[PDB]
Amino acid sequence: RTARAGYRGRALDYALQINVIEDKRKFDIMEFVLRLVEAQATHFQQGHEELSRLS
Amino acid sequence: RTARAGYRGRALDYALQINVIEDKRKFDIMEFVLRLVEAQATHFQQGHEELSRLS
Repeated sequence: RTARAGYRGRALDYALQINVIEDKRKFDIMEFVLRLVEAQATHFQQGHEELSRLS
Repeated sequence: RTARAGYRGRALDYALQINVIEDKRKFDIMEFVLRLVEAQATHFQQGHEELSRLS
């Protein structure tokens, strides 16, 4: 009885974290890419202002 | 009279040729630096040109 009830409470905590990992693997990697593309892009924006005057 | 004359003749050629390299040294290396920042201007502009699509 107590073994079965506890396996089931432990099951609820594994399940819920399996949903947390699934969104964490999406959002941490999506934010990473978007931060990198965003910060690369500004360096060209600012760059070209100056280097087109240098052209 | 041979030695002295033709040494004056040899001295003039040295004079001509040093006089060419003083003007020449500055231009060629300026040209080299021209071609350096040219390729940079050309690289930031290709990357600046699609910046709107990325944004």
